[PDB]
Amino acid sequence: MSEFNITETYLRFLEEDTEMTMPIAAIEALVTLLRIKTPETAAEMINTIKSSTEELIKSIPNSVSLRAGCDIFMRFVLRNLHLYGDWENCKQHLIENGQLFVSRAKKSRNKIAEIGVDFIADDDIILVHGYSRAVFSLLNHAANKFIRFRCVVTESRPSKQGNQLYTLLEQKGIPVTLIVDSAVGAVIDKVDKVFVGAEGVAESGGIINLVGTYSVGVLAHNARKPFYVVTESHKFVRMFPLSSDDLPMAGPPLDFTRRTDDLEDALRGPTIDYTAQEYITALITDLGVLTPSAVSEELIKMWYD
Amino acid sequence: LEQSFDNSSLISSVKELLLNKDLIHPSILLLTSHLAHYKIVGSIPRCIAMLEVFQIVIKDYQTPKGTTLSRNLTSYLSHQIDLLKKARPLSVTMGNAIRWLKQEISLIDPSTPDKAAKKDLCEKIGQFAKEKIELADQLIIDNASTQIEESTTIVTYGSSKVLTELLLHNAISLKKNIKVIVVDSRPLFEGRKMAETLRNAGVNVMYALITSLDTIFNMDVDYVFLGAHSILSNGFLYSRAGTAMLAMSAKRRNIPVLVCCESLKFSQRVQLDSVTFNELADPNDLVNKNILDGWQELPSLNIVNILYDLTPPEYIKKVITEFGALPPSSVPVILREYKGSA
Amino acid sequence: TSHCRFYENKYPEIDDIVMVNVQQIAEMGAYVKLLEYDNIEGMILLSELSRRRIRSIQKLIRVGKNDVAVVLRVDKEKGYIDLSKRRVSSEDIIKCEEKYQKSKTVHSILRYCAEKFQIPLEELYKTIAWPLSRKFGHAYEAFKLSIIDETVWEGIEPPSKDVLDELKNYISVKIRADVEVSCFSYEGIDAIKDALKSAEDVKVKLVAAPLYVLTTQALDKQKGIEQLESAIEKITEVITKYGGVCNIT
Repeated sequence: MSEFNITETYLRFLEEDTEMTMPIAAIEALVTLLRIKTPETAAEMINTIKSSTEELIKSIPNSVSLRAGCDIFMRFVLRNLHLYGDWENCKQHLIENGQLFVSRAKKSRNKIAEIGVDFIADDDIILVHGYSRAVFSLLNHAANKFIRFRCVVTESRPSKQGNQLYTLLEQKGIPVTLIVDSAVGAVIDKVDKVFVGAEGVAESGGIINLVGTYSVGVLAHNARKPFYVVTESHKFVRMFPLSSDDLPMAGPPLDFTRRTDDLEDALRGPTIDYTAQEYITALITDLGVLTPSAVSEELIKMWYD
Repeated sequence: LEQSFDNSSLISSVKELLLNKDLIHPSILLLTSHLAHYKIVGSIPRCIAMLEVFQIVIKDYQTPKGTTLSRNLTSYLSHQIDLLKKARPLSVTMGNAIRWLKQEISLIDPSTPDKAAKKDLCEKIGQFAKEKIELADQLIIDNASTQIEESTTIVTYGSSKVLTELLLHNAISLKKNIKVIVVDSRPLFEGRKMAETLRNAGVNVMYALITSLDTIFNMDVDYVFLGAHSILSNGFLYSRAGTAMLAMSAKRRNIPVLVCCESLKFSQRVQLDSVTFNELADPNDLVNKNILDGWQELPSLNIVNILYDLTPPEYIKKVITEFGALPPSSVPVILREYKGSA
Repeated sequence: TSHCRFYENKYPEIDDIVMVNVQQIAEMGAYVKLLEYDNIEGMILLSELSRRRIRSIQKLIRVGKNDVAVVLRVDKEKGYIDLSKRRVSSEDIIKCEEKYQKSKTVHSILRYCAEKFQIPLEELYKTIAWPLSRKFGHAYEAFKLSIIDETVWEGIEPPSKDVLDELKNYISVKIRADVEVSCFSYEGIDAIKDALKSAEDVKVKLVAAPLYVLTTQALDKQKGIEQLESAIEKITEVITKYGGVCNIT
């Protein structure tokens, strides 16, 4: 009898497929929590799932996609707790709704492409940043559409993700180079469109993914090239920062301590930046193309009370 | 005469209404002479003062002979409004209280024996001052206190309205370290009213002036807070003048700007230019044989002052209200979903 | 020690009507603590509180305040139990409010007794609570009849008799008048005596020959309005028939 906390349920099926990502894995674990542990009373169910979400955030704090999944699960159990079935059917009604995310959010990524293929037009040199697999889910259907384009992939120092794209869509058959991440300003005068992928959307439209998407965003603004971001609808999160600095990793982004003998010195600054709403200009979700004030309204309506 | 802005008739400087047509309450004459002569107010102090003097003027009914209480009180109270209209042009905390008050006058029924009129107007306007003002401000404190780290600074402006209690709460009731910088302007030295209270409570206040605004921002500084007089339908702020210079300087030196506001204070109207809808305020105050006497009788001289001007919504990082934080471009969704309906 | 059970069952068994206060409301509804089993707590659902969606500005005004709530479901071995107040009739509000006021005025008469005689509170509470709350309704109209019919005290024993004396001690206003008899007569003494013989049979005191301090007892505080006035009238009557002068403050 599993306890669903850390790895007795969650981290097992992350090794089943390296295509499922973190937040829908969190959705799958949280629905299979109360799919079995349903002790016929509406009180301790919500206590169990709130305890489970807080210990799962307590497992890995610096992967804020997890917070997005573990909080839209609370929105799911709140709205499915609504319609007021007196808990007599909801013990069966909520769990038969249940797996509609793993039948729904799993097949959201081609629904992204079905509305985002009509962005990359003919002969567009494209800049992507980091292994954001929804961007590749758009680009796969774009190359299957037989449309002519070129791609440029940045480095993802120190998180290594930029080396994956050049070994991902090269074998699909797209002419692609791998620029280094510092060389954006000398090339973004030539890049037609730039895509990124978020690990979170704030309450105004923000990109909380990686090391330097604020840098490539402010390069996109002072080259006046359109800065799109491909995401999907399990990436909304309540966390609305105000600076370019989020929750810390373990200390401040500006360390000034002493290296003892030979410890690592690359990851000493920040690793997850923030982008304001001005630098993004259109984001892609399951809900269509979505201007950032629309994503602000969409995350302002389902989070108030 | 090149821009002709000094002849803007949005304020009328006529005074001394001697007409005894209506029973003007002596307390409301005290309130108008307390507003217009020596300005002791912000916006929600004007709202609480107006609300708790309308409290007294409904407690002193004095109904006429043949007229029902549902058929006289709005015209009587509108003639009470007209003296404040002569005194100082109205806030949106004036207007969104008085139109709500008239709507609550409207739903009374002609069966009140003028004894339960207290129990459904006094208690209900006390519930208004509770709900749409005070516990809303308590939600402002409990929402904005999580967005201030310890050992930081705050640059307010003018007299705050709600966030004096925020600075006192984060200073004393949560004991985290904080260094408030208060800056104000000629002629309504109303930042000194914050400085006296905050330093009397024992927090590191460092007063300044807006002429020296550069050397504040060259220190260790972040988290500019701003009291609002109203927030327009677009996202343009509207507050005491000189706000927007430190707003654009604060956004220029890439440190965040916040606005502590509440959902009573959002407005339906719309403007984008600063000197369009505005208040001229008594140009004899910008003198104190003086330095100059008589801008009149000298041809080709004028003295102007402005109370209200607009920060553009590119500058405000975060408007905070009692429902939650929001970008300033998204204020019509709380114009349409929450204002009035709550 | 501090506070304990009502009626020896661990939880409010299914579909009874109790009273709670709402502690905080974030997403589950309220974490209502039960006001009858004070240290215990349950919860309640958001859609169960009214039918209307509760505003946050409405959510803040309600917390801490107490109300009435029927109970839907209960785990017998877990304290994680639900409440309900959408399915509460209007009469049941007043009925359970009267029952809980009854409960508080029979708890306050034993709290200081157990915590000032310094004994375990639950044992003497339950030795009162078996026969008086099982025979008929509990301790309020049991104890209003216990001070006149003493068979309640001998029906069951308390472990000490000092708490017995304190419970007998717990459950079991002057209007001042400075009437000035300013008389200048010969039959005045008699008059005064006569006055005494009707106004006292409430608390009448001699100060001197002229001044008299009489503190007339009132029951509704307003029932001594009809007493003082009567006394005054009597005084007025009295002195015209004898020869002197009485003046009343």
